[PDB]
Amino acid sequence: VQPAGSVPIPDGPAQTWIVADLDSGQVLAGRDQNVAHPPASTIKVLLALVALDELDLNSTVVADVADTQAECNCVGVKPGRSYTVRQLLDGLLLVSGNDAANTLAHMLGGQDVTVAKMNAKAATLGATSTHATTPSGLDGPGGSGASTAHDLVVIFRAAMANPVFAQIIAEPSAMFPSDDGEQLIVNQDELLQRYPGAIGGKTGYTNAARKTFVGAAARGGRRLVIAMMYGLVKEGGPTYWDQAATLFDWGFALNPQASVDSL
Repeated sequence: VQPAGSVPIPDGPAQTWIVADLDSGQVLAGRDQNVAHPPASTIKVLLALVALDELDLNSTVVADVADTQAECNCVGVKPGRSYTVRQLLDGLLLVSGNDAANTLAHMLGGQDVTVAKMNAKAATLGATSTHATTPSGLDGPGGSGASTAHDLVVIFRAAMANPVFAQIIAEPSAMFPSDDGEQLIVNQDELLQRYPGAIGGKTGYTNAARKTFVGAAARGGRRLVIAMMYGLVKEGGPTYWDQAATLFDWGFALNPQASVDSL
């Protein structure tokens, strides 16, 4: 659970969580880090990994009508318009665009083959408790899907190893093509502004998943990665931003030579 002799970790709304070293892969602490829950939009990180593995950032696609129809939220993809893989990754990661997700899946061969590719990729990473049902993290034909706090940081750790991902996820904003003729899209990960040394994160929410989060931070040459699942913020209670900051602060204060397990 945590190293013998370390100080208490303050509780927060997230029901499962884990704190790991992003570079060493060592686990510092966890609560039910292997219990499965729906991932919501944290799974968009797994989608981004498949896109980065298979698609050139300069490659383009002309969106279909089906690409542009999706449940909240959307970046604003429009039918008949052209988009680069980089632009779709911006929409996917900065504002959690489900149309961007749809459109990337189009490029990877459709919804079904994209989900299959995502599940194959998770297996190769050792994320063996993860089952995506949609590219977006929305509910789909197979239901809400599944992952675990452990599997989420494994997936995020692999994404952070790609410097393209590390850059996009930490981007404050980007310019996205619109029908007049560019719109500023702003990174929704508030940890970037709330917690110094934060280097990126992905939030998620559905009714089935409740709130989810996976992200990383750096302090003095040390880098940590955390994931948090299945939480609801109560009025006057700690937020996901509070708990993320507390987990990072606990982890950086921990003896740098201490760990409880390996990813």
